[PDB]
Amino acid sequence: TYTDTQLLIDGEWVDAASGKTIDVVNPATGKPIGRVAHAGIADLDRALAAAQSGFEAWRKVPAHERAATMRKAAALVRERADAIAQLMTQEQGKPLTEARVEVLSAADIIEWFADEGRRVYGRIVPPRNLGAQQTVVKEPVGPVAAFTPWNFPVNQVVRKLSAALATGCSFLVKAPEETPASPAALLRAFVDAGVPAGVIGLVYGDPAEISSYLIPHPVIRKVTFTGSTPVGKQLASLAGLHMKRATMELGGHAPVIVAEDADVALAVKAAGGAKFRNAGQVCISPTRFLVHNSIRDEFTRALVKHAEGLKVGNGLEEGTTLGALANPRRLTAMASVIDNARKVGASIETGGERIGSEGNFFAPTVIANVPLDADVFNNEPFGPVAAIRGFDKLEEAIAEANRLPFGLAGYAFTRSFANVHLLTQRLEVGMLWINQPATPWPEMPFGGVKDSGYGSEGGPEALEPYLVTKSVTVMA
Amino acid sequence: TYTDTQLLIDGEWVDAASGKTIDVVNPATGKPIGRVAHAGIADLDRALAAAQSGFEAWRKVPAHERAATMRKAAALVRERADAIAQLMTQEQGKPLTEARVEVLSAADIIEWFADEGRRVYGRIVPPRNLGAQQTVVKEPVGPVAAFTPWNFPVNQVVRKLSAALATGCSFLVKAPEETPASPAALLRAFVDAGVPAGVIGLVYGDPAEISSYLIPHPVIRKVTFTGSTPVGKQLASLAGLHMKRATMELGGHAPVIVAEDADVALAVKAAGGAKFRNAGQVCISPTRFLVHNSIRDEFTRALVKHAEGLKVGNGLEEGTTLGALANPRRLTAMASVIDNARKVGASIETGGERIGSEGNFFAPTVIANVPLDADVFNNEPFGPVAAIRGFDKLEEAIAEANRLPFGLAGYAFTRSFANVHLLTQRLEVGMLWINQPATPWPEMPFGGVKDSGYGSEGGPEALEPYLVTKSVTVMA
Amino acid sequence: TYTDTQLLIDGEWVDAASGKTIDVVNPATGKPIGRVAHAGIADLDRALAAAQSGFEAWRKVPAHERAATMRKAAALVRERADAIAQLMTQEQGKPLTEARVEVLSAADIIEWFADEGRRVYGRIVPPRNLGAQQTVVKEPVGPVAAFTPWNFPVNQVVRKLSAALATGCSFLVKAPEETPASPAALLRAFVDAGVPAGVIGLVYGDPAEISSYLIPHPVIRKVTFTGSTPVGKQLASLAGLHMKRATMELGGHAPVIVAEDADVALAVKAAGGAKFRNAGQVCISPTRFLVHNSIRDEFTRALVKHAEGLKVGNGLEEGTTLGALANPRRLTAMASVIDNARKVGASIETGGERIGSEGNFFAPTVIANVPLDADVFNNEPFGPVAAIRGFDKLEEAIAEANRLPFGLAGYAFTRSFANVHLLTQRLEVGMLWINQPATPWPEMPFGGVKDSGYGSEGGPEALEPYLVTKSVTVMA
Amino acid sequence: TYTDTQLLIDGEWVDAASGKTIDVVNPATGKPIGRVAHAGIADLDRALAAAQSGFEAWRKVPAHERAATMRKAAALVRERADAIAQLMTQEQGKPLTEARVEVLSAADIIEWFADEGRRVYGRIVPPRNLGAQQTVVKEPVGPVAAFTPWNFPVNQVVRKLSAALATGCSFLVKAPEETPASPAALLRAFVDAGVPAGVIGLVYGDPAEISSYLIPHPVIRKVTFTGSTPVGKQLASLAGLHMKRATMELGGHAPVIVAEDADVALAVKAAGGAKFRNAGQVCISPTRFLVHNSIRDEFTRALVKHAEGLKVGNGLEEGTTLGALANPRRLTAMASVIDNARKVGASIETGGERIGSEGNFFAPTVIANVPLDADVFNNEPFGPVAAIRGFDKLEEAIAEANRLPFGLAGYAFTRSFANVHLLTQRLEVGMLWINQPATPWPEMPFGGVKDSGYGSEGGPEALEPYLVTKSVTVMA
Ligand SMILES: NC(=O)c1ccc[n+]([C@@H]2O[C@H](COP(=O)([O-])OP(=O)(O)OC[C@H]3O[C@@H](n4cnc5c(N)ncnc54)[C@H](O)[C@@H]3O)[C@@H](O)[C@H]2O)c1
Ligand SMILES: NC(=O)c1ccc[n+]([C@@H]2O[C@H](COP(=O)([O-])OP(=O)(O)OC[C@H]3O[C@@H](n4cnc5c(N)ncnc54)[C@H](O)[C@@H]3O)[C@@H](O)[C@H]2O)c1
Ligand SMILES: NC(=O)c1ccc[n+]([C@@H]2O[C@H](COP(=O)([O-])OP(=O)(O)OC[C@H]3O[C@@H](n4cnc5c(N)ncnc54)[C@H](O)[C@@H]3O)[C@@H](O)[C@H]2O)c1
Repeated sequence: TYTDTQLLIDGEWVDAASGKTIDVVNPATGKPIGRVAHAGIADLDRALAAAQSGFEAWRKVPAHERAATMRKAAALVRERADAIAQLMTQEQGKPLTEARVEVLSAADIIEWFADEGRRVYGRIVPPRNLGAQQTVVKEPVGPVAAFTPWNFPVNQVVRKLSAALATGCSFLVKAPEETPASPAALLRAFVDAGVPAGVIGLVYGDPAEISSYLIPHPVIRKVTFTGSTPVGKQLASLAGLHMKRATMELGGHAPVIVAEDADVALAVKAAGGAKFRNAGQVCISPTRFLVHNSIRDEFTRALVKHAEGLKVGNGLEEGTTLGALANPRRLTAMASVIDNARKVGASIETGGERIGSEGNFFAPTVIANVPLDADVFNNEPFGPVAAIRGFDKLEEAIAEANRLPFGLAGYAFTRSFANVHLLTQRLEVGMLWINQPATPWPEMPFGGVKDSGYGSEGGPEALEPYLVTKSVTVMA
Repeated sequence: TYTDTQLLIDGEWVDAASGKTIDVVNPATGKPIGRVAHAGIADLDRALAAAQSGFEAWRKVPAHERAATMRKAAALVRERADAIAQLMTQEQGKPLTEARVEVLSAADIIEWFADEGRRVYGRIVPPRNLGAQQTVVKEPVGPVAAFTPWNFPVNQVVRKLSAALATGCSFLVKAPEETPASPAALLRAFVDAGVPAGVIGLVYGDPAEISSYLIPHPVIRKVTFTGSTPVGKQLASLAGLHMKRATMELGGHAPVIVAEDADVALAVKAAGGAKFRNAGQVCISPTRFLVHNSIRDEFTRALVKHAEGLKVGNGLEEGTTLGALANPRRLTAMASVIDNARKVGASIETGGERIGSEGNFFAPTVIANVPLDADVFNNEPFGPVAAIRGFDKLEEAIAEANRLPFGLAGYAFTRSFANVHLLTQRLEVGMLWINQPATPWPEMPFGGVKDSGYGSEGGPEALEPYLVTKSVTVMA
Repeated sequence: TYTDTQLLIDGEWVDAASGKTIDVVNPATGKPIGRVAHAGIADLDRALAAAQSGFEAWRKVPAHERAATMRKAAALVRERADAIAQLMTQEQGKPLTEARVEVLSAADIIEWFADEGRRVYGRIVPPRNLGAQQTVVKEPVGPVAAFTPWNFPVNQVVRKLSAALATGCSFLVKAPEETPASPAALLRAFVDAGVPAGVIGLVYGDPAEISSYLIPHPVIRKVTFTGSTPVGKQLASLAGLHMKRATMELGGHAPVIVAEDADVALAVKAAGGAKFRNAGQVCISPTRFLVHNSIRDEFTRALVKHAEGLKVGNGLEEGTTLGALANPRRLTAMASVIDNARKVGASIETGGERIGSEGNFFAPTVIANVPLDADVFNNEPFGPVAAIRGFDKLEEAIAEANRLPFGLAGYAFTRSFANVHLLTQRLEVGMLWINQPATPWPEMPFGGVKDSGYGSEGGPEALEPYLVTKSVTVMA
Repeated sequence: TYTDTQLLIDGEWVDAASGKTIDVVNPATGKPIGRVAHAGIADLDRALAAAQSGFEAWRKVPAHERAATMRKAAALVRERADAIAQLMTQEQGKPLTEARVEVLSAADIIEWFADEGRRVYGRIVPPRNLGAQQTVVKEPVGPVAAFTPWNFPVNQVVRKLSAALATGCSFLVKAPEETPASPAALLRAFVDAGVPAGVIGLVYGDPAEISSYLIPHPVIRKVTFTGSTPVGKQLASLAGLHMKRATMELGGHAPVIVAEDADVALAVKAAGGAKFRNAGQVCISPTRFLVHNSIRDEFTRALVKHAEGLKVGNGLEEGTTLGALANPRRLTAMASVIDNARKVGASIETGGERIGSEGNFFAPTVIANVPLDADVFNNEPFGPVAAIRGFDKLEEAIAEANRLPFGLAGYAFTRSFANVHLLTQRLEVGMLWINQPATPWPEMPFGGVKDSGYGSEGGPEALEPYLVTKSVTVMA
């Protein structure tokens, strides 16, 4: 079973006024599975009016009641994990097992943020005149416009949504048209748990028309976007033209520094498993594997065997560990990346081709002998491709790791305290994981530097983009 | 005695490569008093190269050394405050007494920030696996491009500068061409204190050309602007287009709520004093006086008396209490404001005219019976004009206070806990002062919401726009 | 139904090795209702060995798993609220309605602390040498010995227990022999939710023998006591002799300052309702009512009518709003207080006598015209007695409020911001509530100054007594 | 040149009312060099009355003024450091170079704490009812009684003093009778800087009589002791009996773990240097050297060489690197320690004897082959003796490090992240230094666990024992 998806406006699942829809396809087969409403300006207007009202209601609900309502929604998400996972796999491609992991980690996210909303603390400042009380109070910024991508349909919504609700803002999101049902189910849990009419809204349609209307509108006080660097720059540019608060999680290009002293088997297992997660369609996916020359050959061979062990297929079939890529553009993007690697003299150690003629299946691929000018070492591939290059000195791996304008995630494998410390200071990334894969828990900051954007989506720092800070000084 | 001004590039005071200069005029006379170097692109390229290596040097100086160096700069600023104040008064117009208070408080600000840099703390998070250490590390974002205006030539540079230096960033500021000598004496204190070559740079010239070149440049990792709403929109847009971190301190339109239970004498002395500070040329200048009908007329007469007691004249005369406006565009703007007020049926209770035919002298002015559609009640006057309206109910005054897209400062006068609490929760401002004038100590956040911008320039919060936050997890 | 109570040692409900028990009485009738095991030194030894083991296990369980186990126990407490309330009312005396409130607020407490255990943050300090990492880590102190009283049998356990478990300490408590079943049910929820063997223990017996053995024993690293000031001083003295960490919540003697501008009806309702809560057997119960002379007579008369409206009786019978006092000593203590008031010239405005000849029923009592040397104005009465005295100047009410060595809770009623501010600065109390009764939520600090003891039992400060702080500096 | 010492009471240097004095002797010669006033009860009563009104004055001085005054004191301490150091060396014995470093670092400590007092922040908590403001306010606890020992006559006073003054407390210290002039010059700097009359007081006499009188006295709200474990037990017991807040910094017995992968030359230079600092008369002096068997013998020989290179002599000679021990009871104690070591079969590798027959000179000593039952491996030697033992496995060394009831400082030498992480989580100490000697900067917490005491004397945590925390909730 796969369901058609509607807009959520003012507590009501509704069609667009025009009645227009967009078709949704299963990327494992290319076959239509359902449809989603395509919003016009008139539905956005109704959504903006409701977000204004929702904001006025939700800001007045004490943090401990907001928190309990969020926790109920999380319990519902958790109760419905199987059904939501099933929707997600059909629209997006990832294996059922990975979809369930994402839905459960959404529940965990909502819960931590629920509790953090109760710890949005002001402060009292020792005063220069004891007749006066000097305070700093924190309040919600106002209605949020959010724009989220298809690669983790639920999780890319839930951090933003959980942050907005915990601070007491209202929230209007344009979820992905290619993966609409799983996020709509996430929103439905919040409605079912008691979040009032107007506090949350959900639209789909033409992304550029929606973001062009929403971002400049006087109801919206904060914009949040997760996506590509080039669309991020257009949106941050418009947000600045209209003096809106904005945060952005954009491309990454994660380096992986496997040092001379690394546990090599651990590196292959950790960084290899993390590469093929969601078929590499992850903003923090390990991409540029910088491997000390003493162990490069051993690493490369073991990474190749890891890729060869993956079972490619429809994400509903058990045994599947690597599903369809999410859409046909991702297939074309992979061929372009592979063609360019071969042209510039790199070696395809395994994979490198489409599998079959139906759906978006690409083989897990490992590329070695990669020169610095290959597309795979410069543009974010966002697909099931690891690129390996050797180095002799740790300092040259670190310079390579910082060479690109991306800087989101970084990985390393090493045993010495001095190398940890050096990597910690020197690597230009938002997030660094050593001797393990990415474990991006809600309590941990999650955000970029440079072209990867700005603003955190974890920790207490995740509430700051949704808050205004007010200095209040009262003389008795 | 007034001094020509040069660029500060790589530890040296230098002319522009071209030899071009711009004339500086005394706004009390219209007469040339000196000139400032006019940078072109070649000078900016040298400033940027120096800023890069400066960032690389300064980020390695431990915090406690950076603090001690900053405190040395502060002590020199304190000692030279009267000679710096004489420069400021000549180029900008404010009375000497105000200029001294500005410069002495610059020293106070440097000291607080020097100490704050020793408290940029990371976090250790209780881990999900006890075999890993999860930390949150803070580090300087990089070279900063700062753009500052003429109203507080020193003070608008000093918080930005101190924040940059306390975090380990390097700093390149374009200070105002019409008030260049006093900001250059501020940077000189720092050079004399031992801030190394390239860590600070100062340039002057064509604002648009410089900002268009600096903001997109790869060296600049962060932008900070203080000035008008419409210019900040243009710059935050450019900054968005090149994915640069940006803070913005923009227009205000500060309401004053004088409640039924207010002490009227206090309200006039506090808010009337604050209105005519630097001739209203202040982003936090009280502008819209909303006075409870029971005391509207009594307040209006007392504010009229306050304004008629100011002594208008050259700021170098020590008894001068209202100097010349900073520049001729400010006279033009006061004429338009008063003209519209008269045309919409408001009453000019005092002032309303230029004084003399030389310099930029405008009389301190009070406007009563002001309709909500008057320019003075919608656009930021930025000059020595107060606008008075009545109200019956506190909640009508709060709604008027929140009508405008501006939201920087607010003031109120009241004695009940209930009113204090209400004004605290409901007024859409970044800073609220109750029963006293503005006291923006460095330890207190200072920043806007809505069209007034974003980012704070006081408190620990002042450092965050200059920091990047990095999640580090290391499995042992 | 009322059940006999056993010791909890190493995951097992067990009898004492001697087989000794103590009888439990219903204070509403004087009739035996059950019994509780009476521990000897040999059972304590087995308890201390298990706490050592429990500490070694529980310290290794990640904060997010500890947190989920605590939340389950809270859900169980909440599921069993009726059954636990019933036990409590029979052993302790309070009305069923109030017992249910306490059990539910216990669940709320456990939950907030569960979440706070995940936010025991270390920090990273900017280093004096960048080659070195300077960190501050937080770890559990070790096994706790706790000693809790009969007045809120569950709540006096739950803050201490929740704090210890959230930090990762083990916990051994000696609960009250006169009210053992309700706390034992609280502990049983934690066993049922999965807290491992040894992490929690529960003993009863002779309090002085237990605290004399536990406090000096090398397994115990932290002592916590809630009780009387004189027993607190003996226990803190012994804890210091053995260099143990100790916190103490001791007597209060709460002032209530009803100022000239008070809402009088609000004062009677808030402070009057709070006085007769748990029949005044509360460490923060409003006791010394300092009332401005203009409204003293009106206040006194309305407080008298509030007391006269209470329905005294068995706590299981519906309609009951004031139950039996908890034990016969409390009845004797009340007569002594009333006899002394009459002897020193005060007036008994209502109540003042035992009701009936069975059980521990005392009438709700209001005393006026109280001189400063009455026992009720010096010793903590801990019973259903309010004592009223007038004042003319707010400064003399404040001096009276600070006259005694107690300082736990304080109350006031006033409308002006200046009075709030003055009271906030000047009143020597741990907790001050204005214009409302006590709402001691888990997120709020709860602790004394002076003879009322030290250490907080709310907020993040509640974890600090259960934590050690370790500076770690590692040179690369 | 050495100066007799007086009491500091109410802004005046005075004799005891009685005229009694105590002789002060130079420990390098046994010869009188001056005398110190010997307070009786009447002097203490005047000190306490002054401390009370001092507390009332100082708590009203805004933080920023208190800071500026403290910084002035710091500057005077810096300027006078060499004259203060000459006093210290004569009365206490340490080399002049060490005495200068102690006094210069006292100035650094005052400065950090002065700034920290401006950051004693309260909290605003998100309320359960939006009509109330819930705040957490911090305020000084009250007059402090401080008791300090002879080992760092200045430095043991300065953190306590600075913490007291930064929070708004008044401070009355009993400094050591055997080293009285240098602490009195520290208090003089503060008097000269403008700390008002009564805010500080200094007394000398009979330690027991003074502590027995001060600790129970109603004026004293807080006690702080640094000294021996057995004396601190006696004082923390007395403090408990009168319900006074207490902090305690007591004995240490610092392990040094030299791991298999350690740099031996670094370990000897860092830990060997630290052992013979102030002749081992330091609560954090490395004592139990636990060295991996592969390098035990090499470490032992190198430490022997380090010790034989010290230059023993009068501390006034600038080339002296090990001075006389502070007092004759310290010789007696070194003789007992060495004697027991010999009797239990340990080997004296170097030193082991008194040098000369005048003064308190004891040779730098290294003991190897030390059994676990030797006095030197159980009791704090507090003198110039290192005790060496081997180990095979890191976890046996950790268990030995944790065997003793002491837990102040620890040291280790190792290069692997795994070992660093393990030592961090498992070593029962308050401070751990890895690959370097002790660097206890004021910004870092400094305090023990178990028998070494409680309370921190660095970091923000240093202020908490001098603060009370007050929950304030005000319903509007
Ligand atoms: N950071 C991330 O997690 C993330 C997510 C999705 C895609 N991407 C990057 O971009 C590529 C995405 O490919 P794509 O084919 O989806 O192309 P795209 O660049 O057109 O899409 C980027 C995202 O922005 C949205 N979008 C596009 N134009 C928009 C507008 N004008 N207003 C609002 N939203 C708009 C899309 O719905 C999509 O989710 C990937 O290869 C990857 O490198 C990154
Ligand atoms: N504290 C403040 O926030 C502040 C300060 C000065 C002016 N203003 C506002 O601006 C109004 C008009 O000011 P004005 O007469 O200086 O005119 P303006 O708006 O042309 O200039 C405003 C400021 O921005 C700068 N600026 C202008 N264009 C720029 C560009 N392209 N790049 C970089 N910097 C640029 C100027 O150097 C000046 O300091 C004032 O009346 C007031 O409302 C606000
Ligand atoms: N930094 C420290 O923590 C520190 C400092 C000095 C001594 N000690 C320990 O104490 C041992 C012996 O020291 P000692 O020879 O000075 O003998 P001691 O134990 O008699 O004195 C220790 C300190 O406590 C003080 N003191 C003693 N009785 C007191 C009382 N009743 N009230 C108040 N203060 C009192 C002394 O003035 C002295 O400063 C040392 O060898 C060492 O183990 C520790």
